[PDB]
Amino acid sequence: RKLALKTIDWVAFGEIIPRNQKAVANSLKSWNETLTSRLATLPEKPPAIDWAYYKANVAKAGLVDDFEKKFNALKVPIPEDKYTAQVDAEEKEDVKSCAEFLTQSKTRIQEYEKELEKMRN
Amino acid sequence: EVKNRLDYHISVQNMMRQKEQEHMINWVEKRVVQSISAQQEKETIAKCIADLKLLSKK
Repeated sequence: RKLALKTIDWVAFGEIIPRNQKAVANSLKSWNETLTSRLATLPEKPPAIDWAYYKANVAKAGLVDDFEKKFNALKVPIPEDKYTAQVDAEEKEDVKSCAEFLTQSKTRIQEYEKELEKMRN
Repeated sequence: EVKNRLDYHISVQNMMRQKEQEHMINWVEKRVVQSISAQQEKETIAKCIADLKLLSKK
């Protein structure tokens, strides 16, 4: 699994941070790189094993057979996470960017320019 | 996790074929090694080939 996408908006990412986390970004930035290169090279997908021959030369076939079935039916689940309220704290900090900043900032800019004619002059 | 399973079996059977070779080798060599001379004709077949050496060598 995990068809991954690469760096999107990397110009915006690195170049502009929350001051209160600015350090973190570097740490997270470099962490990402680690994950990137590692995954790109190795995905976890093995073969499914040639039993037929193996049974021949694992003459303990009953073993081969029993283990064989249990494996082939076997399922490994989706391994666990630890962040998924982050998913949400995004939109919340995202409100702060936009709305919180959209509106408040938008008003500021409007007046300034509205003044600018007189003072531009 | 699977392969480890299988390889243990293989490796025993492989080793068992060699151990059967070593034990069979010792046993066959210990079984057949006796009445050789009781066939004096195994020195006749030497004499055989030896007259066919001393003839068929020149």
